[PDB]
Amino acid sequence: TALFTMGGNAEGQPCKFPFRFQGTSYDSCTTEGRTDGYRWCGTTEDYDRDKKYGFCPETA
Repeated sequence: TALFTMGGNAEGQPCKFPFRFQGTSYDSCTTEGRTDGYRWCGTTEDYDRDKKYGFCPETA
């Protein structure tokens, strides 16, 4: 699927790859920090700085 926020908080922006989080670069959906089942993506170059994200497809 393509990436949309759809639950996400990043002002309607689609996922940004590669996004930096925990000083580590991610080019795919992560589950770090979510114990609710959902997988998220950063929506900027650096998530650590910005703190705006989107949702990603679970079971991927």
